Amino acid sequence: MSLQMVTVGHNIALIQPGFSLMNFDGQVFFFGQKGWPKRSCPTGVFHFDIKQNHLKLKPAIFSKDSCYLPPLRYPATCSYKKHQYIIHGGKTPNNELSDKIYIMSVACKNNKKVTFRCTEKDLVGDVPEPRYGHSIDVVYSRGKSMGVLFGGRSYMPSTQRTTEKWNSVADCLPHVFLIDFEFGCATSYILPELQDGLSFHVSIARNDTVYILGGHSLASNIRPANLYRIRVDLPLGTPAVNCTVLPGGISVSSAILTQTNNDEFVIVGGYQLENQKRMVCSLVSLGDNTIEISEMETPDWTSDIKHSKIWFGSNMGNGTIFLGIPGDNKQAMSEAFYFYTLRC
Amino acid sequence: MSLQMVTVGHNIALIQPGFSLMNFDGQVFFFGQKGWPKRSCPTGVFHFDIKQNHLKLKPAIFSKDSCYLPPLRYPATCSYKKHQYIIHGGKTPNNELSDKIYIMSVACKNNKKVTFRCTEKDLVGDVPEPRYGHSIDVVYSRGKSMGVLFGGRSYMPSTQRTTEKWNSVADCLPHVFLIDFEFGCATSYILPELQDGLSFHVSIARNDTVYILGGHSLASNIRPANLYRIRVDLPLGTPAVNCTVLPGGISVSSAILTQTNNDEFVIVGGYQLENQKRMVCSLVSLGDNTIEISEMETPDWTSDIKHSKIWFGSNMGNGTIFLGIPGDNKQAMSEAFYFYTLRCS
Amino acid sequence: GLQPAVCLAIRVNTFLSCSQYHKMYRTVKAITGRQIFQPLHALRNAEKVLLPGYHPFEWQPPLKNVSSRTDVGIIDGLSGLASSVDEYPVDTIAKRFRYDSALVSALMDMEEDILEGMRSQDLDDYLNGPFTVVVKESCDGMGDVSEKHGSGPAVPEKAVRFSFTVMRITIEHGSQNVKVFEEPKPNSELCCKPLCLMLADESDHETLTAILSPLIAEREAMKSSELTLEMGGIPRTFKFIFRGTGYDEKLVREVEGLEASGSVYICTLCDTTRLEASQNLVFHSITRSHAENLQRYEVWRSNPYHESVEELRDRVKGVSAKPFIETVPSIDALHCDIGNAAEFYKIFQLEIGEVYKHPNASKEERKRWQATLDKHLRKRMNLKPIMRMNGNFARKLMTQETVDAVCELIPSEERHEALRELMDLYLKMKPVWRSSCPAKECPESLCQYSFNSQRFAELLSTKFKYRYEGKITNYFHKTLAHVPEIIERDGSIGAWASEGNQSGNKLFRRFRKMNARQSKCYEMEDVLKHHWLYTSKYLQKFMNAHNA
Amino acid sequence: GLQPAVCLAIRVNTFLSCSQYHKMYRTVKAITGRQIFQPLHALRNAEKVLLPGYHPFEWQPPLKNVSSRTDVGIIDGLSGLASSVDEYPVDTIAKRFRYDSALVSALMDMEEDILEGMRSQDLDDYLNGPFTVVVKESCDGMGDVSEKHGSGPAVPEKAVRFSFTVMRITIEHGSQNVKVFEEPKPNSELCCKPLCLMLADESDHETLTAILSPLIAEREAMKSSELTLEMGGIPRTFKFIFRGTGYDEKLVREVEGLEASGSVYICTLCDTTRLEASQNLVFHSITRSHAENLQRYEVWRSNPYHESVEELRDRVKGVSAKPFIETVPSIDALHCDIGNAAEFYKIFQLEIGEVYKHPNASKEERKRWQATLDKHLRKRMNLKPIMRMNGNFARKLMTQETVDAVCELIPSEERHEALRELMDLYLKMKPVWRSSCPAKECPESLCQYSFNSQRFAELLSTKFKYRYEGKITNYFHKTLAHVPEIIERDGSIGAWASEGNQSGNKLFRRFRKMNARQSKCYEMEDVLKHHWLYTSKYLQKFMNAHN
DNA sequence: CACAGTGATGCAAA
DNA sequence: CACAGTGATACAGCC
DNA sequence: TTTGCATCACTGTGCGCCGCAGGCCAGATCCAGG
DNA sequence: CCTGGATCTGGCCTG
DNA sequence: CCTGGATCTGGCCTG
DNA sequence: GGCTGTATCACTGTGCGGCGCAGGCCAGATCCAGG
Ligand SMILES: [Ca+2]
Ligand SMILES: [Ca+2]
Ligand SMILES: [Zn+2]
Ligand SMILES: [Zn+2]
Repeated sequence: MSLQMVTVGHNIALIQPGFSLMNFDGQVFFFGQKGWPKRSCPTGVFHFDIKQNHLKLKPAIFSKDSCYLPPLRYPATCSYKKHQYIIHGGKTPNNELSDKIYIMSVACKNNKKVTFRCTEKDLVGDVPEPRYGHSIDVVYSRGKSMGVLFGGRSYMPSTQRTTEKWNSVADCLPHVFLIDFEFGCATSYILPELQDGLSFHVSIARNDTVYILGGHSLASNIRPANLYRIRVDLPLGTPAVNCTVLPGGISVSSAILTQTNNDEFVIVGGYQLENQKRMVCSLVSLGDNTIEISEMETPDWTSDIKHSKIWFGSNMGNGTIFLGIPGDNKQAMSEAFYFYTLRC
Repeated sequence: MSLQMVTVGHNIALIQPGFSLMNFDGQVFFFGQKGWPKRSCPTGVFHFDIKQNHLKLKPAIFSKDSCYLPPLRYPATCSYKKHQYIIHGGKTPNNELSDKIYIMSVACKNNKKVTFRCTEKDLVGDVPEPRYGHSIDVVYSRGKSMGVLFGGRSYMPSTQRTTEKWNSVADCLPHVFLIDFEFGCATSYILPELQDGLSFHVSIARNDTVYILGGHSLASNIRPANLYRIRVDLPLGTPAVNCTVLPGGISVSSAILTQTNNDEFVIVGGYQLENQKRMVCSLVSLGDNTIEISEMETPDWTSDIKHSKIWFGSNMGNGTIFLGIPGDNKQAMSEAFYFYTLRCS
Repeated sequence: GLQPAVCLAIRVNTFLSCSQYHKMYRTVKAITGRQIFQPLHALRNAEKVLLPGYHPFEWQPPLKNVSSRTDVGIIDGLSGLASSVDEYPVDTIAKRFRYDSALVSALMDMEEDILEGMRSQDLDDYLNGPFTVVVKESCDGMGDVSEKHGSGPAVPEKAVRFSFTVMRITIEHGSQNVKVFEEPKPNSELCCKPLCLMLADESDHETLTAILSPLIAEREAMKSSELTLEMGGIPRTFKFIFRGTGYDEKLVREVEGLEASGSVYICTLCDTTRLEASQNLVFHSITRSHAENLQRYEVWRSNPYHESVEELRDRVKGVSAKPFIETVPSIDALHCDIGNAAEFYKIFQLEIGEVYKHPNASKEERKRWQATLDKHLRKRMNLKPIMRMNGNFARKLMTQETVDAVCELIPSEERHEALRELMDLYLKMKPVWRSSCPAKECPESLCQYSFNSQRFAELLSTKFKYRYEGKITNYFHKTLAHVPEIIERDGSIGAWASEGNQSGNKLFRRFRKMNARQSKCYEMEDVLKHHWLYTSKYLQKFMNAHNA
Repeated sequence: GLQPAVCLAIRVNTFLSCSQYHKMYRTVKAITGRQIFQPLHALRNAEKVLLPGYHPFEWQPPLKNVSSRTDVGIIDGLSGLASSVDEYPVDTIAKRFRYDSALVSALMDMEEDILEGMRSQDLDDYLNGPFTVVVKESCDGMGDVSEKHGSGPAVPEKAVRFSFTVMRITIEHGSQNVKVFEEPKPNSELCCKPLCLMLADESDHETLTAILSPLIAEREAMKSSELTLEMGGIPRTFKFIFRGTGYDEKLVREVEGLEASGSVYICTLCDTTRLEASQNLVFHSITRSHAENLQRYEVWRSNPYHESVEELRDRVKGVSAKPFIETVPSIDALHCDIGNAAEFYKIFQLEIGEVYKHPNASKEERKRWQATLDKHLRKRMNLKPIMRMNGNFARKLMTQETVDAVCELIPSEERHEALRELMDLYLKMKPVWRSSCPAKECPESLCQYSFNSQRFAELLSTKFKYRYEGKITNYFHKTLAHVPEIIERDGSIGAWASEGNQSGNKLFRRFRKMNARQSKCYEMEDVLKHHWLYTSKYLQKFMNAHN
């Protein structure tokens, strides 16, 4: 585990806590900039390019049939292999939550310049409310695909929201939604094994299962060490959703998940408590039925990450994490965040 | 006359109003910096070097037998052919006036680096009081030399000076002093043709005469257009000093005098009134007995000199004037003064 | 023996603190014997009547998404924003009143003036008609607000104030609306009441919306309701018209979903380009609004006609972000005056340097022209050189005497006559957007605005074509195009300016230094309370008892 | 019913302007019907009693080059400096008092203080003996004093203030010198009386000398005379002692004819050099004075021994200019605290990144070490990161809690021991130069300053060899080498500090905008008069009437 | 060991 | 056509 | 009931300087492929 | 083919 | 031997 | 005669942003030209 510091070019102030890195054909891209998109990059999607420890954000255009999407600040991202990305929820820079589904895919590729296609999908049926901090995954059962959405954080409903507590959030219901990307339908399922709400959790996707571990609840204000396997069966009739509580979970919130090897995942970062930060990493090795979470060695954290209060970041896709640290008391300029790159 | 603007290097803030440029072997030097001498130049004497319109002040060391003199702010300078310079009076940076006489001469010269010799001369006899804004010249009569000093501005005497009017100046007495540089003696002479005090005047030196023109008096607060010829005879006995009032004088104060040709002098700059500035120049052609002051053409003053309130400057010696203009408002940096160079054929 | 309301008015209007009023009261009591003033707790009890959260009020119908509790005063400006370690990090201290509580406190302070206006307008006294209140809202960030030591967030060194000012109260009597109130000094610091004080950057969009969204929620909630208030023993009904005009152009571009000021779309009132603004220069109409900006953001976001970036930007006319604050399309008079003065300063620097004859120039030439202009302005106009154009420098610079001083430095005479007609046209056009009622105190100058604007535009096109060929400033286009339309709509520019908000910004630093606790968790509540208490019209009448 | 002196004290001490007082008086008279306060012309009439130029006095012998008139108040600080276009230009607007009139007025507004102080020492109130009055003179330049529009000279945006402070008054009774008055709050802004205000740079030597030379002439005239003053109906006899301790090191070096701060001669009290101060660090004695500096400037100017420039500078020890104000060799405690705090800040930064093991480093990782220290000091000690170090940051940084917070960022415990020992020694040494009477407040901490300073010097030489081998800062040498001699000479160091003049700078910034006319020709007179009235003890005793 | 505020709160005294 | 100071001076009104 | 005074963690005066920040847009500038 | 000085340049002391 | 775009860079609008 | 009130004078500040820098001193590279 090698930790390496990365210098950023003339646009340090676009990376904010809550960005999301997507991966297309081995190239890394950027989404969720700070503020509304400027005239130098009207789309907000950037070319995440780190080479010899220097980061350059280059603009990326859209196709003519695209929808120009706002920078969402805490969405639910998943890959869907023809290879594309599904995003749901998030925070508009005016601090309103969205319920749209955008599908990002490569329209045409030229010599080191990529044009994207962003399509907004209609969602009818038992739709989820606008939220953030949730997760989405795609499962494959009997030659069909389905999107499994678990709950996150949202505002109070419109008959319960006062202006003295306008920005107060509450955890969503623990229902599980099955999102079909062919027709844009969603059905909810009440499962008795899921009683508490959950947010900022990790969700690993096997063939027909979704392993949901970690998270943080707002009602009891603890981070439970629970692990749930959501098995989805897809017959010709209605689907069958079955949750199963397993031992071996970890008390984890806002962690970063990467896939270094096939059927092998690494949990990096997160928060175990409020004032206490999680400096250990967890190695998750999937199987056909059983999973196990073991210890790996602690990477050599520097002196400014061990004494930082918060971090953020996401997964670049090549078994490599891009995490950030708040800089030298912001001030005017001179870099507000200290970025790093961790390899596995 | 060609007027040309000169850029100065990393020490713009040493040139102040009241500096004096001396000339040795065709090279121009600098004296009278702003403030006390720093550690980069402990002597205060600099190498005034203008070439392709750029000014660089390089330090100039002294000899081992020299006296390290303070930067005098309004002295009386004159050349005295070894070739040397005589300075008298001036203002110490603590605003006290000096009565010393320093003799500046070249001790040794190397490849473009000059070492000076500064000697302080004792003055006994009818000594002049400490003053500034006065003049001194050397006259030659019958194989002898004598220094002719006319009056300037000084403070009130020690029995008449109050702390509520501590910095108030008054014009000196109109006596004429004969300074001998061989023995350091000075004798005063009361002349009835000189009644008013005079300051910041021009003094041209012929063989045995000193032509004093221009000036400004403090008692009546006018600039008189008077011209006096002080003829000095040097026999074996006591000298004979005779002043003579002539017509043709000009109302001039704080002007710059240069010698472009032999027996030909040019008056550049000065003040005709308080709020009115003198933009004309006067050509003085000396003779054996008669002098005449005629008009020359006005040089092309730029837009910032015609609208400036004050100027200053002195003579570089090659028929070339180095005058300055207060920095365009000044934002406490980026050159507090604008300098120019004026040539006369 | 003074009443504690009188001692409260004397303490807050003469800028006395509590620690200095205590010394004055203690010395007056210990020397004269009898107690002339009142102690500090009596003044603290007396100021509770004037703060918001005291009087009973009722909305009809009840406002959406607010509580009907009437005893709400200073609350946290974050509005329950979650400061957990998993979420977006907050570094902001904010305190505010509720909006309806601030409105009822302002109306109950203005009670005596409203009754006096109903008496003096030949109306009745027990009228309970639908009063229509017109307010003026302002917002401006501040800089160099140095944060303190101690425990708390890593707060930035800026501040953002939101204020309002009750401008005009009318009543329906018969068919015509008569005016029972009108503010005599609208750009004053005495009537700009504070509403929300936060410590964050004005360019930090996420924090700005996260604090300002409850205010716009309450404002949109009470934009379509009727407030019943017992005024002098009789319940009376109040309708409100909110008009946000106290903003500079940069904040209007930020909160209206428009691009920055260096774009090609220059005007926040019409859909023109900078090239087309320098060719027509007069003939433009006001077209932009808030609903149009919302529809144009939805067109940009959905992209229904399947275009690229450039065609979509030409379709939506630069609206590439969602607006979140409804503002009025108008002109800030103070910043317009400052920008026009800075443009004339650049014209004066270019005309003494003969740029119209020599189009090329080095940088030291421009520095020399600036030095000559600064020296001659100190010589003639007694104006020291400043690098940031003020309003007093603007009021002193736009004179014909300054044109005579600058024309002393120009050799040509046709350039003299060109600058003289330029300043004559500017001084013929300036009293329309600075006077508080230009249809009464300068109606001939209002009537000749379009003719003088066309003459000004022709003079800029002809005699200054080295500077205004294919480009123009935004404030010149605002001054030359939309001013008679804004006068025909609103009745006044300059009354609705942001100048009283800047005078309140002058008061803010004084109250932060010498009228508040010096703690990071306590400064904003104390400054908000004392600035609310300073602008009380009930306490300002005790200081005018001598002329009564 | 209030007397106009009481209303004047109320208007002055509660920072009330004349307009706000007029508003308050108008509304109180309008709503009460009585006349509680007094109108402003009565305040102006009672105001002239407290200003200089009111009482008769007499000098014996009369002062040389000083006038005999006693009704002089606010006079022009230029002192008749010529301003025509022929001579050197002027750029300032200066107003001042006469020195004798200001000292007479300052002695007369503390009349009841002197009478009660000689009552409490079991003496007689009709004594006319020679009172010895020692005062503390202070001068400091200021920046960001913004220019005004209008007619007048081209004024700089800086200001220089000269002030004095009566410290203690002493009568000779019997064989010993018993003290009558003693200032209880010496560094307060209630006791620093303004004398001369001017608008110039302190680094402009010619204008500074041209304005300050009449004051030095008056002070040199009064140094060897005697003042008769009718106090309490009995004529008393005063004689004065002037102590110029309210100067920082830069102004002392500029004014006393010494070299600048980065020179090789570092001490304004002795003749050591920076290398021999970096080798010895404890063993020095105070040698420099005003007369010795005048003799050294005469040796420099005359050059009697025919030496080169370097041998002449070695003989003279850096006195290449003429001194013109007599100051005493003391130490400013406020700037000593600020400089030692900045030195310990640099020590903490260099101790985080381990320069003792890796001596070479780029500036980017140095900025990284500074960022780490700033973040951890904001987290632990609640200290906001400052650019210019001030006194409150010095007081909060010089704690054992701060070094205990810093010791979380450095790996080795040897450096923990070194830093904790260093901060313990510095906190053992600091109350000796901070307290106003170390012989009574901390005599145990005073009597072992030598052992603690030798231990501090040895710890700097050994455990911090990577920074303090061959170079040492000026205030460290001043702290470690001199202050037992200064406390033996005077008795206190922190009382003679210049914190009162900085509080006066705060008062000047307030009075320039709130209690003065906004004119170039009228602001200095109004600020000087109101700052004189604010410092009046006769008005300050009116506000303590609850006793 | 700078010092005179800065305002709300709490409790003792009148 | 920003507006509420900033203090000394001068003159009118009044007791 | 109404007065009076302690208590709490902080403030400022302790130095400088010039055009900047932020964003947008058209013209050089240059590097490698139709 | 040195090499002996002129001369920038950056670091360090006080504000 | 072009030449067709990527991409710095400086000037101009509001604070 | 003396005490009180009010106009007059030409100006103030809030209207924008940043980082270390100014001044001076001294030692160490750095470079250019004479044997
Ligand atoms: Ca602002
Ligand atoms: Ca200072
Ligand atoms: Zn328009
Ligand atoms: Zn020493």
